[PDB]
This record gives sequence, structure tokens and C-alpha cells, in this order.
Amino acid sequence: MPLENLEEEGLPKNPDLRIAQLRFLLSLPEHRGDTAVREELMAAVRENNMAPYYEALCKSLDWQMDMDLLSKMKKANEEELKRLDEELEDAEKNLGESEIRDAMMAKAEYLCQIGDKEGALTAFRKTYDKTVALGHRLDIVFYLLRIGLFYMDNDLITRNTEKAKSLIEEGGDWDRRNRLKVYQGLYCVAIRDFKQAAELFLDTVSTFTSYELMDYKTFVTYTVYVSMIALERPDLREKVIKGAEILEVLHSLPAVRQYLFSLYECRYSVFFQSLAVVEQEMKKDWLFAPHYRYYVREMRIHAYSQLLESYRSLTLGYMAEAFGVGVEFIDQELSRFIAAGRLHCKIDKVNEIVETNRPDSKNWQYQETIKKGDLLLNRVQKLSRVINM
Amino acid sequence: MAAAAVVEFQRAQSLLSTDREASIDILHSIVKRDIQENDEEAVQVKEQSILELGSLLAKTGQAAELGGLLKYVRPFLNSISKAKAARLVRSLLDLFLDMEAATGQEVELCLECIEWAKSEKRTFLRQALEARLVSLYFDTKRYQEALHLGSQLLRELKKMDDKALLVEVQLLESKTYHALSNLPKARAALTSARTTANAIYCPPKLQATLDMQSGIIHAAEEKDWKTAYSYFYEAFEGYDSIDSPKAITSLKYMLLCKIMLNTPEDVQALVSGKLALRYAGRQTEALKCVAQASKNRSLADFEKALTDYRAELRDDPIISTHLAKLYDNLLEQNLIRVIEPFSRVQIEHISSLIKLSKADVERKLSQMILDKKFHGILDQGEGVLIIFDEPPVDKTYEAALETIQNMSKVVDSLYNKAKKLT
Amino acid sequence: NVEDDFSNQLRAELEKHGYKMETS
Amino acid sequence: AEVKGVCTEAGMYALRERRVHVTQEDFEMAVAKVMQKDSEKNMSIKKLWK
Repeated sequence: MPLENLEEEGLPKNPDLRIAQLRFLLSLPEHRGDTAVREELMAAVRENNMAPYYEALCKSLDWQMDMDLLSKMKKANEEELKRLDEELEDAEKNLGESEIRDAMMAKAEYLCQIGDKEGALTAFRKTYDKTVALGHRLDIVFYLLRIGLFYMDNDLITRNTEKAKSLIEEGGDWDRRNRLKVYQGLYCVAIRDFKQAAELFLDTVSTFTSYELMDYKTFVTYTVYVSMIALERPDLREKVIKGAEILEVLHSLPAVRQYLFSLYECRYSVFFQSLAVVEQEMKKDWLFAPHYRYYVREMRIHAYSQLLESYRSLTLGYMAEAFGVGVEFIDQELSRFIAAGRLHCKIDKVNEIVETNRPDSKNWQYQETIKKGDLLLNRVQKLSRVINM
Repeated sequence: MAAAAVVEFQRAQSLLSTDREASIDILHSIVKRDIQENDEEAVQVKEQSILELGSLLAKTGQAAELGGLLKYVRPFLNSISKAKAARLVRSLLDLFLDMEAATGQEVELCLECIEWAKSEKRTFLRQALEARLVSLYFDTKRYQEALHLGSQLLRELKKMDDKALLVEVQLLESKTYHALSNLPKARAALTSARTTANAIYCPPKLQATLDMQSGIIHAAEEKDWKTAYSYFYEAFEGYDSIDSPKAITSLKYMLLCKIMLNTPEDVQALVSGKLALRYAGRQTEALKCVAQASKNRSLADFEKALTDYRAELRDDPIISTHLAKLYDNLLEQNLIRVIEPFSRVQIEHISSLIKLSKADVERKLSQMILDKKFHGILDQGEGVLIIFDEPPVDKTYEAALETIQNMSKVVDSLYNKAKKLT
Repeated sequence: NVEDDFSNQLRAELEKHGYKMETS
Repeated sequence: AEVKGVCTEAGMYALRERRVHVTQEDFEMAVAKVMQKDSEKNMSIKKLWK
């Protein structure tokens, strides 16, 4: 459910339409009692303004904190503090297992709200430790994970998702599995591995019905953006376009649906202006990516690939119009992209052929073998050197 | 009170004879009447009153005023407060489906209803309404809303109860799933539905729904044509009596099984008199034109039938999906014959042979390279299609590639223990 | 070093809408 | 044995669905299927009685 908060963060990250989301972002810490925490979440947003608060500036677009946001925070910590103490007292009276862990979570929330991040993490470990069912242990990891995802600090997210996945078969906490599927996909977007996200998301929709987690419909929409970015058309074709998920929702999909339709129609002018549209509505609406530069390279390389894959020759004009990006730009990107060999092409600009060496040929299979092969020799030498003396 | 006399009767006639203007003043008397006052005697008058209201609604000639009148069906149902209220509902549902009172007002009235149903009345009445809601949402193509509702019901009870009416919700859910192109969730649902069906206990309308769904899953998805068709024949005969739009679909579907099987003989026989002539519309000719196009091996004939016939083809979601699957397969079969020499066949010579147009062939080939549904490459710079010939061994590179990747994993393990030396 | 693609993001979206008309 | 049978039977339905886990919808269906079959086999005073 708190997945909305991540959508607020994301849109300002690329500096375009930031203005409205900045305000909406600010409102969430009042409720929570998160004043201090906000500065930390602000960090994730980076490459745009997020600095102004009641305790800071009021000059830039990002929204001022209320006098009320501050006061609510004072209330919340007092109240949290009161709950923690109260919860322990009740624990002495009755069962040890359930009651005590609930108490430690109160302590972690209290430290997490004032801003003592280190303090919150030692407390959170305590929670995990205490003897209760595995099912109950999972419930406690999901809150910290969401919080972790917000800051986009990598370490926190790794730990939680990884243990959470183990427990499912062993406990038999299949019921928890539903929240978890969505949670695995969040992790998967969060590292610079959009590849994983594309396979992960598609699975997530079919196995999900409901058990205390964000709507079904929201995921499907999100599935399309990951699916396209990572996957090439034959994989994409089977999975989403023939598959159930995208069709059932129908509405609220047009940016993404326009992409799939255009790609089917195979008129590349139409696909490229929809690339841009799905980049602005969907892709920038995610905070996710520990280096944004990787996200941009993958969307351009994918679209490029489709155009080049279909044709061994194109005239330069058809290719250049289809992209809609500059001579300077096309060239500038192309030099980086070719090295990888996902494109594997070259531009005969003076006769006007866009030739493709073919990423399905002998030239390709060689490029990979050699590239891996040479580096392996250097490695045998480093191992060999240690062993003799 | 009124059940087929006085105020309600007068309204029936007024829609048919005069104008919609005339009906409005009358309808106000009927809405007022329905609220807590009802015919409480189960000696004819009562079943006639809900029924007469169902006939005014699904008369139709639909307009906003009539929608408002539909919202009242629910207090009329609540007032009855008996066991007999459930039978009345079952009967009522068909009139609505054939001819809407209005699409937007009905979906909303049903969502409200379910809450009432779970509480005061029997699960027999609950099961019946859900089947209307689900059918309603499906045509609207809010495929998700229909499935979400149906699934909510199933989840609440299945602990020891199945009923014929409960199966019907599940039949309609399978139909929605077929249209998305997903067989698993539908197959699971089919089972529960056929089992209560085996021993007849149902009016003709339920029987036809059970027959029609079993048929869609068996025809395209599972791919046994003999199995699909057989159920369809029953479904038509059942459908024809109570229904109008439903019956239309089932007859086209009969033709559809046999088109994929690629026999002309069966298609032609089915087109002709069983009861077929009345429901047979423009779409019998769409289905018939596509069969000839598959048979003949002309792709061009096919594209044309889709374009012209399209509105009807599109409306039932199930039909569209089926027609689409049929289109991708036809296109692939026909290409293989022309391309087959390899090398540099010109896009134009193949185009003529294949039975396609110049503009269409270029586009079809373009899609296909990416999909690798013929393993060639299309050259737009020269205006030729080249097909990839067999090359010399890839095998040599691949064995090297595999060996080097395994050694890289090993190297990572090899270094760690080595640290001990230095 | 740092990828020129990032700087390219803002510039590439806008270019697309104009370019298609400008050049064939 | 009947309770063991309900859990197992539930798991089998979920696979059909394309799931990897049971839902409520499967779990409740399983209960029904094991018990009615038992009651059908065991009883034989029920022919038009109770």
C-alpha cells in the first residue's frame, strides 16, 4: 500500500513537471511525524530541488513545511514513546512471544521518526530475533523494506527481500507470498537491473489476488514499462501482448498501449514519439535506479534495436526520421551502444545505407568469445602468481 | 395491486403505442408502489408484477428515465421478503441481457444488490444476480471489473455448496478469461461448472451457457475441434428460445471450430437450416468468407472480410480474439511456400504468388523478421527480401563460450583459498 | 567516466516531436 | 484423513489455475469435494430419506 509515496518522489527526479508532486510529498511526513526523515528521503530524489522546509529555505519550488507538520511530529513521538512502554507492561501479564516483539518495533519506529537511522536499524534487528512464528517475522520485515525503498539506500533493501523469499516454503507462509511478490519486484527495479524487473513483474500479476498490498490494476500498468525496457519483441510479444494481464485492465494504459500497438504496426515514427511519452508518464515516475544514466541508455538501445533488427538496410532518412533524435545525438549514443553488440550496426552515411553486421551472425558470437576469453588469460595469470610463492 | 393490470399494464401499452413522453407520468406511480408495498400473495399476481416491470424495462427504446425505473427493481425485490423472491430474479435476468434498460445504470444497480443478497435472502438469489453483473461488465469491456466481482463471491463460500445458478457466474468468468487469452484460470473453473450440470436441473438458458463456455475452451485453446463443436450445437438450440444476442454468437462459433479444422463441408452444412436462418446475420458471411480464404490460401481475402464486417466482430470480445489467432496462423502458413527458394527473392514476385497486396506484404514481412517467424532479413534499401541461408558452424564458438564461462566461476572460488599463502 | 546519455534525456524527448516534420 | 485430503486437494486445484499457491477459493472447494464423496459412499439409508 505505501507504494504511492514512491510515485510522489520519482517525478521530480528528472526536472520537468516537479512542481505539483513536491507539495504532495511534503504532506506525507505531517501524518507520520516524519520531519527529520524527509531530509533523508530527499536525498533519493537528487538532481533536482528538494531543500526547502520550515527548518530551511522557502525560495525554491519544493514545498515548505507547515508549523503543524512539526507539532504533529512532537505528538507522534510522545505517543509512540507511550505505546512502547505500555506494550512491554502488557507483555509481563501475558504471552512472551507476540507481545515483546511488538514492543521492539515501537522502539524502532520512535528512533526512525526522530532521525537516528542507525538507532532504528539496531532496534529492527531486535524485532527480527525474537521467537515468534516465521509468518510473523515476515510482517515486521515488510514495513522496514518499504521505508528502505523510500530512501533508496541499497543495503537495507537487499537484506529484507533476500531473507523474506527464503522463509516462504520453510514456514509455509504462502499467504505472505502475495505481498512479497510485489516486494521482490520493487527490489528488482531498485538496483540498476531493469532486466530482472521485466521477468519478475509479469509473474507477479498472475499469482496476486489480494492479501494486504497495493491494487491489482496498478501492477499491470507498471509491468508494461519494465517488460518493454528489458525485453526484445519475441519475448515481449508472448508475455504481455498475448498474455492476460494488460488486456483485463484495459483503461489507464494508453501511454504504454500506444507503445505496443505502434511496435506491432511497425511504423517507427509512431513508436519513437510514444517512447518519449511512456518515458515522461511512466519511467520518470520512478525514483528507482541508483544511477539514472543506466535507465536512459536501456530505453534508447531497446527502441534502436527493434528498428535495426527488422532491416539489414535502411536508407539514412527513414532511420533518422524514425528516431526523431539529432544527427549529433544519434551518433553520440551510437558509439557507446555498438560496443555492447546489442545493436551491432554501422552507418554508411555517404551512400545512405544503415547496415547491420547482424546480431545473430558468426561476427557476434565471436565478439563475445574474444571479449570474455582475453580477460580470462589475465585472470589465470593473477591466480597463478599467488600459488607459486 | 398492479401486476399485469391497471398502472403497469397501461405503461406497457403507452411505450408501444404513443411516445416516451407519455410513459413518464405513469412510471412515477409504479416507483412509488414498489418501495414497501407489494403483492405479497404467491398466487400469480407477484411473479407477474416483477416480470411486467422487466418487460417495460427491456421493452426497450432506452432513455435515462427508464434507467431510473430500473434502480427500483431492487426495492421491489426487498419488499417481497420471501423465498419466492429468488425464483423471480432468475427469470428476470434474461430479459435484461437480451435488451438493456441502459448499460451504465444496470452495472451500478447490480453492485448494490450483491450486499443485500448475501444478507437477507438465500444464496440461490445471490448466485443469480452475480451472473447478470458479470455479463454486463464483460460487454462494457471492463474485463477486470467483471472478474473481480465474480471472484469476491466465490471466495466467500464454496465450502459445501454448489448450485446451477452458482455455476453460471463461473461460466461467465471463464468467458472473460478466454477473451484475454488465458486458459488456466478458466479450466479450473470449467470443472466445477460441468460437474453439477451432468444431471439436468436447469432451464434451457443455463444449459446453453454451460455448453457454450465448454466449447470456447475446447476449440481454440486446448485445440480439439470435435469436442468444441458438439457443445456449440446444444448451446444454440438452448439459446435461441429465451435469448436474442447470445444465440447469434453461438452460431458463428459453430462455423469457427470447423474453419480451423479446415474442412469446408461442415461449415456449409452448419450455415444451413437447423434453426440457423433467423439469427444468421451479416457475420455468417464474415465467417464464411474467412473459411474460403483459409482454404483457398489467400491472405488478401481475409484482411478484407475483417475490415468490412468489423463492428459486429469486435463487439463480442471472444469473437475478436479467436479471429485474431486465426489471422496470425494464416499469415505464417501462406508465406512459407513463396519464400522457400531462399536467397534474394524480390518482395514483388512473392507478393503475387502469396495472394497479397504490395503494401500489405511489406508490412507483414517487417513484423515477421523481429518475431523471427521465417528467419530472414528484410532489405528496405534495395527493395528485396533475403532469407538467411544455412551458415557454417556456430558450434565452434559456442563450445568455447561455454568452457570460458564455467572457468570464470571457478577462478572466483580459486582465489579465495589462495589468500592464505599470501 | 560519466555517461553522456543522462544529459541526452531532456534533449532527446523534445527533439522527437519537431524532427519528424523537419526531415524525412 | 479427510482433513489431510482437503489440504492436498486444494494444492492440486491451484496448479490448474497457473498459481504456485492456494487461495481461499481452492481451499473451500477442497473441503466440499472430500466430505460429500465420503457421505455418499458411507450412507445408504439415504435414497429419498435423510
